[PDB]
Amino acid sequence: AYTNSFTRGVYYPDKVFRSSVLHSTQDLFLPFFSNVTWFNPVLPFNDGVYFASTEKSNIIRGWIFGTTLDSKTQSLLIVNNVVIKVCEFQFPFLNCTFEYVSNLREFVFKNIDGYFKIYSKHTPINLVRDLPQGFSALEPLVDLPIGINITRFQTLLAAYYVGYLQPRTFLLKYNENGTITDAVDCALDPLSETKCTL
Amino acid sequence: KSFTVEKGIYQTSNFRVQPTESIVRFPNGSGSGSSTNLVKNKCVNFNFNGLTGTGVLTESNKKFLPFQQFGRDIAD
Repeated sequence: AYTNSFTRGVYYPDKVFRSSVLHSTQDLFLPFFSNVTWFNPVLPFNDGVYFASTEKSNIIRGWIFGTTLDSKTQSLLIVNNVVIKVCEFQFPFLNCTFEYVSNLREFVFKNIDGYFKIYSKHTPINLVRDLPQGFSALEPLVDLPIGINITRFQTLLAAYYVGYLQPRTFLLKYNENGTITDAVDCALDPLSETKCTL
Repeated sequence: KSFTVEKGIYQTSNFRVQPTESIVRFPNGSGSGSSTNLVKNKCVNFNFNGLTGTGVLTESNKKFLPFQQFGRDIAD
């Protein structure tokens, strides 16, 4: 199945504060109104992943990232007390080089220059299916320079939504408090292209 | 380039307040260096976690987000 992304998949591209200003940025984003797969099978990672999940009892809690996923290479396991491991575990439901120990949940996972970055945002909802209408930027939570090559990933236990990021240009609107309240996808349509131009 | 000056107002030089001292600061742990005391309301050469510059540091009302470390203006 598939569903409409609407305006989801927006995150703060940096840690820079801005106030009541429109800023043009070029980065990996989830294209507005794109087809996101709606649902576990092993899924490709590509250049980035937008993940979303509706939860009533915290069913989906684990994520696996890697290329082989057979203990031959580094495998990134994240289990929500958030525990993040890179052990070459042999593999799923319920040579270590790193270990860290700490409603709609939205996450952005990407790997740039050996830095695995995880952004997240949680919000209560009045619906139980499909991504609801609205806008909210995802804040960074994890930035680990592990260097794991990732070409596939899987979830570990409920339906969840998966989309893929693309190198697009976005016009972000920072309010007086530095919160991104609106975004324009420059490539969506001619009107948005005009907005970006001006 | 004259030995005689007519009545008027002439733009001659440029005034530039010079920095007093260098302020280097790192987190409460060890930012791979020794931190210095913070000096406010004075032209100083500041260095915050490797971000270097020269200017006057004043107490701000701007509300950075928890993950936000620096602030940029319209000209970036």
